[PDB]
Amino acid sequence: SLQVTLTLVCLAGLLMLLTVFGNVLVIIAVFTSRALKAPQNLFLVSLASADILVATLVIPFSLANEVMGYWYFGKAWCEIYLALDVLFCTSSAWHLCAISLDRYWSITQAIEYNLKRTPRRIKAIIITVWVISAVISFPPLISIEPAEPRCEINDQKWYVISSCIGSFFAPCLIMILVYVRIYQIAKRRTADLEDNWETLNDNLKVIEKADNAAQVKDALTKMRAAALDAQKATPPKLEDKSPDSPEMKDFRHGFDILVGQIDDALKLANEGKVKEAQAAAEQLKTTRNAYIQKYLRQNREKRFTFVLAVVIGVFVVCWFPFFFTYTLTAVGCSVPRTLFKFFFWFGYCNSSLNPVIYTIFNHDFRRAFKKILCR
Ligand SMILES: CCS(=O)(=O)N1CCC[C@@H]2CN3CCc4cc(OC)ccc4[C@@H]3C[C@@H]21
Repeated sequence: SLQVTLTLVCLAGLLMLLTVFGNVLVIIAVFTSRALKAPQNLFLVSLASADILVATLVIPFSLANEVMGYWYFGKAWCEIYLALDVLFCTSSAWHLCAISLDRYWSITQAIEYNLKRTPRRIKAIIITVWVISAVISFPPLISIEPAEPRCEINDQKWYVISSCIGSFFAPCLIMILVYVRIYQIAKRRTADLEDNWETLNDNLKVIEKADNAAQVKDALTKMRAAALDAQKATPPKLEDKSPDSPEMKDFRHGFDILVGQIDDALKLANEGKVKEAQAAAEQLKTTRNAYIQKYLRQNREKRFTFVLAVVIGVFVVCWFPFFFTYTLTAVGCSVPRTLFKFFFWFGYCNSSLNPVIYTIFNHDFRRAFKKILCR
């Protein structure tokens, strides 16, 4: 059917190998670590097990129907083929939605939800998501469309809408509405410390380009107020630490040292020694960066929620134009055949793009993959 064929099937086999290899590496990395992975990561193996299931049981049949024609072998072929092909996409979307709800509840109610985060509760959520995904994916007896039954799903004007908002749109909307609240909560929690940090930076730049003792003295006084205010804050890395913790003591003592160096710089500035005060300002800038800047980072939980956020973003980016045009055809809109094919082709390669996100943005997953590969 195509001018060249071996190139496309080698491409698809390359894609299937990447999906299987990456997702089975994720599953092994999650299950083999000695208390390094939590039950809240059980969803990551279900989403991974779905990606493997979509690489060995979904994309090869579509590849064959694309090159050799839609030669489905039996009516049960298109039946289970379209059923599992929609089930895996629906289960992936609802798994991402349940993950976003898991992060939201773990943030809002730490102690309470941590007590209800048992592996039994997580396994029950996974089974429930799989069950409701199989229910939503199952159509009301309108299966497809047995001599030459091309695996082309039915396109009812009022079934396309139900299936799309039941699989993609509702989970994506809910998970987006969840992560925007996660983003707002994080920024509201770090706003005051970021304000004090930006005040310290602006007054340091003022002293950098200052030319008289009045400017540097004023900036140092405002820095003293900013440093004392930031000292009473809780940095993002130490968000779950005690006041007697050595890092919290180091954070407090670091701003104590910064205030002391500001007092010394003010003693220099009041004597008219502008250049000496500016040099002391550069020294306390380095001291502040060396003492505090490591605590401005997020903890492991916040970094992983960001990783799951960009995973949701990749999932939406891969599947949105497909559902968008597939819904547009229901209300009377024209789309090219090759373009309409490549739109869900972007959704297929999401299964292989999912494991590599962990290697890019996470250090534990990348270390576990390196450990499995090296030894
Ligand atoms: C040519 C008819 S098709 O275009 O329908 N073709 C049938 C074979 C499988 C192909 C890829 N799968 C990806 C998952 C998916 C989910 C849907 O709702 C969630 C709806 C369709 C599909 C498509 C159908 C597509």
